[PDB]
Amino acid sequence: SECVLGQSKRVDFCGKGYHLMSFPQSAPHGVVFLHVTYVPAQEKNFTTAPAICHDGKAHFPREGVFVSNGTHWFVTQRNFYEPQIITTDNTFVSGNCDVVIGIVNNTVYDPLQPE
Amino acid sequence: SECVLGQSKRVDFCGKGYHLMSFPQSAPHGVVFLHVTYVPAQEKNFTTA
Amino acid sequence: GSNVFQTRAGCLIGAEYVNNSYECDIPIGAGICASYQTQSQSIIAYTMSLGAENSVAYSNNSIAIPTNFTISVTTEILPVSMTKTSV
Amino acid sequence: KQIYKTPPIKYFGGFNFSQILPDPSKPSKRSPIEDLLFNKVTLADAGFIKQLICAQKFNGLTVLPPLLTDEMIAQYTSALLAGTITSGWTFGAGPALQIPFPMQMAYRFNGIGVTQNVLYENQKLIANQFNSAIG
Ligand SMILES: *[C@@H]1O[C@H](CO)[C@@H](O[C@@H]2O[C@H](CO)[C@@H](O)[C@H](O)[C@H]2NC(C)=O)[C@H](O)[C@H]1NC(C)=O
Ligand SMILES: *[C@@H]1O[C@H](CO)[C@@H](O[C@@H]2O[C@H](CO)[C@@H](O)[C@H](O)[C@H]2NC(C)=O)[C@H](O)[C@H]1NC(C)=O
Ligand SMILES: *[C@@H]1O[C@H](CO)[C@@H](O[C@@H]2O[C@H](CO)[C@@H](O)[C@H](O)[C@H]2NC(C)=O)[C@H](O)[C@H]1NC(C)=O
Ligand SMILES: *[C@@H]1O[C@H](CO)[C@@H](O)[C@H](O)[C@H]1NC(C)=O
Ligand SMILES: *[C@@H]1O[C@H](CO)[C@@H](O)[C@H](O)[C@H]1NC(C)=O
Ligand SMILES: *[C@@H]1O[C@H](CO)[C@@H](O)[C@H](O)[C@H]1NC(C)=O
Ligand SMILES: *[C@@H]1O[C@H](CO)[C@@H](O)[C@H](O)[C@H]1NC(C)=O
Ligand SMILES: *[C@@H]1O[C@H](CO)[C@@H](O)[C@H](O)[C@H]1NC(C)=O
Repeated sequence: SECVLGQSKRVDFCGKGYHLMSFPQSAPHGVVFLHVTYVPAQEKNFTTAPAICHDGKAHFPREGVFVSNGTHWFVTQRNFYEPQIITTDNTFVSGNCDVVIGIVNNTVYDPLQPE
Repeated sequence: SECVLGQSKRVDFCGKGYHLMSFPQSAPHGVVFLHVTYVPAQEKNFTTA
Repeated sequence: GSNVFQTRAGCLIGAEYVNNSYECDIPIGAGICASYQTQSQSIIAYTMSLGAENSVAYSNNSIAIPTNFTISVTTEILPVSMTKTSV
Repeated sequence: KQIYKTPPIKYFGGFNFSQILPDPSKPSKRSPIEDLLFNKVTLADAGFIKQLICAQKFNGLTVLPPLLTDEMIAQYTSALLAGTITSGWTFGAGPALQIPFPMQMAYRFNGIGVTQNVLYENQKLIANQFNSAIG
């Protein structure tokens, strides 16, 4: 009722890993489930910073993490590498650049200033 | 499987209140769970629309 | 008189202790297992290996992110009913 | 599948974990809470070689010992705890990945509908409350 007719957010209940689909089959006095699941692969190191301080104010990712390879800071998802340039659309401001720990300066890119 | 290796959205399953994480310990013929939970505090009135 | 080893669940006759570690087939008890293995022909007893050793590299400002994935298909089997009978 | 060693140095951004992490000083390699739990429970027999009520059972009533000695169970507990403290929840669904503890705490906060700025501004207070509760 859970795995087949829907998608389950429970862990290890429907297969091992993140759950995608299920398929039922019949057997003598029993049932057999086929779980189609999603599992990550080879990874890379990165250097992170919990927040960004552009103009005396903190900045936080709307959805993702802040990473940097060796020269530029990017915001990405949690389960797949996809760097993008940080703009005001991907961040929300709350703070005064004095209370958080581990913040780095960098800068952001306004999308409307060029226009 | 649920409370430890992840976060659970089931109400009043992994500890009372909103759930944050858990830590296991082993006892003679059994297991002991330590749940870390989040609970609100003093509140204020407001007018809503 | 030969190949006699005393364990925490009685002594064992007919096997030789080994200082290596393997995933064990026949559970003896008290963390001691036994199996058939070469040196070419002998039954050996040893302490089980909990698993493959590993370590992480936790640090103040280090994160790890995957760049690829994989779709997998496992399987699960469950009984649903037994034979009906009458007397 | 595997066993994860504890990090060499126990600093986690103000959080304290001495009461639950393994204690190398004790011979049993058990955490203080585990040791207190072990001491509190009074057990009768564990299948050890016997030679007064337990002695009166020479009538074919024997007690086999458990397969896993209660020393390697502590190894499993330590492995799971180290994995969940140094890798978040990603080690339960694939290869373990490192991540700083405050980031993991912020994301667990974000899970229940509280923006992470709350944590990043009240880190010290949260750490002190956690330490007091554990104490
Ligand atoms: C990148 O990540 C790898 C792991 O994927 C790190 O490699 C381990 O680093 C620790 C740090 O002390 C060493 O103890 C291990 O021996 C390393 N692994 C191996 C197989 O040797 C690596 O340190 C990370 N950083 C860099 C710059 O490579
Ligand atoms: C992710 O891993 C898969 C593993 O299969 C990669 O797919 C292989 O890609 C190479 C590159 O041309 C092919 O020669 C192989 O035939 C592919 N394997 C299969 C089974 O189709 C895939 O390329 C990886 N992702 C990226 C971005 O490289
Ligand atoms: C917090 O961690 C510190 C070490 O990082 C612990 O420090 C000592 O712990 C012993 C254990 O009982 C105490 O007797 C000492 O008084 C502690 N000294 C200091 C300077 O902290 C400390 O115990 C940990 N906190 C708790 C509640 O266990
Ligand atoms: C790191 O990312 C920047 C972003 O554009 C890129 O230019 C650079 O080639 C990458 N690699 C290194 C080693 O800087
Ligand atoms: C960011 O720059 C300001 C002045 O330009 C400086 O005072 C501050 O220390 C910088 N940030 C960090 C984390 O050093
Ligand atoms: C195996 O280890 C023990 C100590 O646990 C040692 O006494 C013995 O010499 C080693 N080698 C054997 C049993 O062949
Ligand atoms: C993390 O920061 C603390 C701050 O005092 C420092 O003591 C510790 O050595 C740092 N660890 C790493 C791995 O950078
Ligand atoms: C078993 O016999 C040996 C003989 O040396 C002795 O040392 C040991 O204490 C005995 N154990 C028990 C439980 O009687």
